[PDB]
Amino acid sequence: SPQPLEQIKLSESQLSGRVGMIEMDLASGRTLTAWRADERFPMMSTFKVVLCGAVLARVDAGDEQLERKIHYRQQDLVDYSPVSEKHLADGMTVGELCAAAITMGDNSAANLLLATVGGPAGLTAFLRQIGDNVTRLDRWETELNEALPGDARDTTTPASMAATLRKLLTSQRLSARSQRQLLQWMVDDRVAGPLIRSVLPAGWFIADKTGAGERGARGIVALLGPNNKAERIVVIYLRDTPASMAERNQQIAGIGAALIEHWQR
Ligand SMILES: OC[C@H]1O[C@H](O[C@H]2[C@H](O)[C@@H](O)[C@H](OCCCCCCC3CCCCC3)O[C@@H]2CO)[C@H](O)[C@@H](O)[C@@H]1O
Repeated sequence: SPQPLEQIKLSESQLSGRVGMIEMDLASGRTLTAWRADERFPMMSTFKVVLCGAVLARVDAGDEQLERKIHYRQQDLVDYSPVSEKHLADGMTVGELCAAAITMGDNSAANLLLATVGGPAGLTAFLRQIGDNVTRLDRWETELNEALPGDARDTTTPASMAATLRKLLTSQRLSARSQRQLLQWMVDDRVAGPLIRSVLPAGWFIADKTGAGERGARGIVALLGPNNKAERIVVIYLRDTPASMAERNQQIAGIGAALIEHWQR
């Protein structure tokens, strides 16, 4: 594979869409690769990591408990609820809801959690509180995945998302246990985690959260690194491309291949 930046460019050429990408050292925040890093892209389900970061903040403050069991109704369910639809009779704990939202892509679990933090407005306020003055959530699942051209709703920028993720995972804004919990949820992703490992060379660490929307919108926020270490944050978003999901997945994997082959930068 070619250099990272050259591969990213080839991806836009082949997809006819915009690609947004940031490669950042997790420990220090050093930005290695930045492409359309200040441009807006729909977050799609990747917003779920920020969501649970807000939940953990409430837990740290004593305003929430991951153990708290929430009982919900069938009418509360939205499209794609693989875990939540199985607990209409017994409910789910707040912690279980975050695990379902992040590791299984459960949309109803996400909406239930979003309510607890003040909805889209409440989460956006949380982002402003941690210094992210760009990212914004305006809608709920699944409407937030609409990805209309020129629509600023439910968007982030590669730079903002990378910085925010780093803040949640390492800045001590969240307690030690909470930072460890958020990290483990990403490590446990069952939607794309296993698939990615199946194609990663031995020795490479992966933790992630993916998303998919309309008009080709696709994205992934992850931790990646050799020697089984979460060395860098890699954020890649795609938008406005008519390409098949397979090819969009292939292009993102291709950018990853370029990083892997040319890691020392
Ligand atoms: O010399 C480097 C490596 O070259 C290949 O590895 C290939 C691998 O066979 C392929 O499956 C993958 O595709 C990409 C797999 C990663 C896809 C997800 C990447 C994510 C990471 C988080 C942010 C978004 C992208 O590319 C690599 C690099 O050429 C060899 O198989 C391996 O023995 C060797 O160590």
